[PDB]
Amino acid sequence: LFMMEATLNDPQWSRMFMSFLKHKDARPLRDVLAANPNRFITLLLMRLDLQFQAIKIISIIVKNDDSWLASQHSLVSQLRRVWVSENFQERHRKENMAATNWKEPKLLAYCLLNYCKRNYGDIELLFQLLRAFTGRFLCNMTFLKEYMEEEIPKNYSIAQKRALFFRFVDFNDPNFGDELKAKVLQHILNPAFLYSFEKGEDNPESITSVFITKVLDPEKQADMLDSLRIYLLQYATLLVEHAPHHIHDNNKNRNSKLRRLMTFAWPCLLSKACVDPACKYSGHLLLAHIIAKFAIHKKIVLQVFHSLLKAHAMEARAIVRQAMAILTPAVPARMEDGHQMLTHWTRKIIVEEGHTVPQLVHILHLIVQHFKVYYPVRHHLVQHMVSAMQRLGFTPSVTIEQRRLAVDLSEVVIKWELQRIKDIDKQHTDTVVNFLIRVACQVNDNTNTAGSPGEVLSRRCVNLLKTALRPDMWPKSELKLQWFDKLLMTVEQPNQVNYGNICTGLEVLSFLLTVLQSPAILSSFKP
Amino acid sequence: KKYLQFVAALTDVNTPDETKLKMMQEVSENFENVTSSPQYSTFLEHIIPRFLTFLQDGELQEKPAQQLRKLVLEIIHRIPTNEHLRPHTKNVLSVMFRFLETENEENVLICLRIIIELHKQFRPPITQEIHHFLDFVKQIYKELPKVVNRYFENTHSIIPRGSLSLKVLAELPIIVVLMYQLYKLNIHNVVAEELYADFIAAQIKTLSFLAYIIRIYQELVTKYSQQMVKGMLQLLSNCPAETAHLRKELLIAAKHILTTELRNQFIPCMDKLFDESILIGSGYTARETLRPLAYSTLADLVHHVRQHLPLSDLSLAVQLFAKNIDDESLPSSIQTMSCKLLLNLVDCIRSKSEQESGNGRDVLMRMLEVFVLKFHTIARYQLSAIFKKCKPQSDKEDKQTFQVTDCRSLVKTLVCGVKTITWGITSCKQFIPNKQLQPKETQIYIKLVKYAMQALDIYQVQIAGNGQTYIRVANCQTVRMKEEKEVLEHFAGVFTMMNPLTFKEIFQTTVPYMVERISKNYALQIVANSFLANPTTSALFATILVEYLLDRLPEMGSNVELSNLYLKLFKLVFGSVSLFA
Repeated sequence: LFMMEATLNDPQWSRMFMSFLKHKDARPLRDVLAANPNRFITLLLMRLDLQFQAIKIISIIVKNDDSWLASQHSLVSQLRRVWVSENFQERHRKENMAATNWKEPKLLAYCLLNYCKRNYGDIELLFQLLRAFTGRFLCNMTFLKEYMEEEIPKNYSIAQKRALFFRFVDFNDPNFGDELKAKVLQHILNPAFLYSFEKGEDNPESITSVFITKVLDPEKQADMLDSLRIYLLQYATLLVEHAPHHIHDNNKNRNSKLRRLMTFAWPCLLSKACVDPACKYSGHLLLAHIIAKFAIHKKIVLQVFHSLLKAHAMEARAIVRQAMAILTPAVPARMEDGHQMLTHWTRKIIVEEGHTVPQLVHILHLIVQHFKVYYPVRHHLVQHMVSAMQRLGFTPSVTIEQRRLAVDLSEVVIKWELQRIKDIDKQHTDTVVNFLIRVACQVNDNTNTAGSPGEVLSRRCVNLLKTALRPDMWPKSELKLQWFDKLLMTVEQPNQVNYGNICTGLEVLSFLLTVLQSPAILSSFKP
Repeated sequence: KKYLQFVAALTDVNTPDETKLKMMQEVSENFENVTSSPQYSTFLEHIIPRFLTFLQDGELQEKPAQQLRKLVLEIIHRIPTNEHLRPHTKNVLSVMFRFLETENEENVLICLRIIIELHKQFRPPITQEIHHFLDFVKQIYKELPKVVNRYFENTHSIIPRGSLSLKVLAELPIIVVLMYQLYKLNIHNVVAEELYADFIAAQIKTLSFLAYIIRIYQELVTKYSQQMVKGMLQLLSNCPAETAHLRKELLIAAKHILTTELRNQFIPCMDKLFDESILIGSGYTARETLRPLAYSTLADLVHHVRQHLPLSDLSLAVQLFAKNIDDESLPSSIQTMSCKLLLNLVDCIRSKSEQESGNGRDVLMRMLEVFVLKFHTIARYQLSAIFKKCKPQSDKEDKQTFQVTDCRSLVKTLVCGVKTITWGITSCKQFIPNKQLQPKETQIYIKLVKYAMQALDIYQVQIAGNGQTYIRVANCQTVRMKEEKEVLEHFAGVFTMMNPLTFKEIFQTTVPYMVERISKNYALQIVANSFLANPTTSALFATILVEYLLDRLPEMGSNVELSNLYLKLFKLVFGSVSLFA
């Protein structure tokens, strides 16, 4: 009575039938439909609403059964057909302001996933990505994304990881028949690597196949790679990192200088081409990862280091930071005979920065600050960074970068002195201490009188000052009499009497403790 | 020694290749080593004639001219003082004018760099030569059309440098009339369109030109050139997607232009405002990390100009925004801003429903749908994310705290938006006051309350004095810092305003889940208190609650928790009876 097209097209009776079939006691009503899957084939083709009605009923049946999956091959032969159909995509994308049948994609993807999770259909599982990251996304993302992220890398490839990867690689032929670019071919790299990493902590032929099948600029056609390149580079990085180690990598990577990964990454990141920062810096990271474990070539590590240092201009922070974290401990360990050489190259690239390129200098300062442990043996290079911090702290650092970077760079030399004494340029260290004194009582004014951040960093700078005097570097610290006078004498002018003077008072108390240790300062308290 | 060492090395052409590089190394050492006052000015007075004689000769080249320009760039990097800056100004502005807008080397780039580093001293009497430079700027800007029109299908970095140099040189000095001439140049700006990389370089030249035209965000100027800015906006959509930094700077320059009232009113009538968050303001296929800035700019624009958009424009704007409201990759801040935009636009849609036969009910219901969907998604995932890291019986945690705060604000914004939307659909489409809702929106509201009674549970997490999150107790009878009280009060207000006999069905269906969540979250008890305090809705809710509790009475003897819950519910019922006897 409900399946009559005349009544099934009516919203009232269709909603009534849906509510009835959704009820708990609808077991016999669902059985008569499961016994006739061919009925939906006549509806899954102006009478286009029958498609949505059939997709809705199928979703209810699947949700209430959870086992009527292996008996619906002829149905999914049409259900997946409309899923991958360009007509469906266009019809549902072009006009979606107030169009009915809005939840069709969610239920369609849900039933497709329910079917594909019982039988491992590769083509269907990979075509499911049409709405996993790309396409149209209105509640359709998470239900499948969480599945592919947690359930898939749990029990999917427990027995046939290599065969599954080979199937996903052979997918290129059926894929190219309907999808030729990253929109699907790039997303397929995620479902595989979640497991490759979950079990990366077994498949030798796949490592040999991936390199030769995806030759540099696959198919000798670079024009088609826009985002697939970045994900292939990430694949190669995490591959040389965890799953295949030297044992499996060196077998085929012996031809690195040939079309293998080395040439797949080096020419693009070296030349000025590939203006897209993402792909360039991901190739840099791939080279860094390769160098970290193997491929001790003819000093190309220094070339990569230089290309990375000079390239991190505006927004390369994350990728270049990761590449340095992966490579910074690799170059010195594998350049024992060239420690002085690499340090002098660093000095050179530092002194060739006469333009001072503020953002480049900040990035380099942050780089050398992250790795405090790798420049204790180069105290000769502290003068440049100290002179740079001196000028950094003088600029109007309304922004967050300059003065915070300066104070943490001062903490860097504090820790350097700590590890040096308990295993230095005296005048520059005295100037550094005087700067920490000045900047500590200057940042207090950068922020408003009250009700705003900026005081916790001033307190941590005061703590840095307190700690820097415990080493034997305190005797030669200079009293900033004029700065203290000017800042605290502001109280004579009732304007701008903010708590900045209170931090100045705490610093005067710290220096009072110092003179308590060495009464010589009594003669310096005249101002 | 530096003096007699650099002087004895004087060599013009006898050793062109490496002697100049050795002298460059020597002067770099000189610059890295401190110099005293007696060894400060004479060095520059000797360098200036040397720079002159070295630039006199040797005007894709890789000849000693390159190392000569490098020595010049180093002499520039010196920046010792200003007293000896006068003849260097003449030399720089003489070498600047020649061989521009051609396949020339970077000599002009460092030239503009030294020009920028030169005008910082505020030299009055050199305004004539920089005025000639501005005349050359007038020339090149008017020549740009012919340049792009002579190179067809059958370097390019000079214009951005010149533009930023003119910007920084017009910002510092006294305000003069020369900026009006530069404005007249903005009227003559180029708007038409490896060699393709050079054409993209010309596009970014135009982008830097526009970045200089940002002056539209300054003292008012006669703007009779809407066609030129429209062509430039078209070129922006024609700009490349691979360059992320330049696209970001372009979006910043655009949002800055849109930050004034006299420019917003001209945007909506341009191409029907169809060039919104469709893939024009962001990378086409390269990168979409700067998406937050573009979305914020578009939201501010549509908010300032919402009062002049027809049905189709607002409909497709909502269609484009609801797509990003659900994007999990975006920070929750953008989601809160989009919810604010939607709840502020709901009132405008309602007010405009009087025109064009309305058609607002459909869009308002369709966006209430996405609002309830966001409610459900956050109550399903955000609550789990926080509960999977709670420390019972008490850095990435610092950011997780900010995320928890963003979610706590998101739930409030969602409640407010849902209230404003409920006010909307019940006041448009003839219209009849307090029309009985249809079954569709009735079930939608049932699911809305069912899912929002869970989202409100985000207020049970607290921040400690050490940084670790803490889960609140089941019942403490406190004020909850007043943060959530108003939130659930507005949540109740959402339903207090709807039709009575629809409230009846909704709460007859959802009263068991209500008491269940109240037993699991005592903070929701005030929702029932607000329902019982509001007139025209207290009787129905009280009747439903008593009819539900009279059958669950024997359950009070099993455990003490639900017994106390039912006791408090009966106390509230008696209070309501006393208030609405």
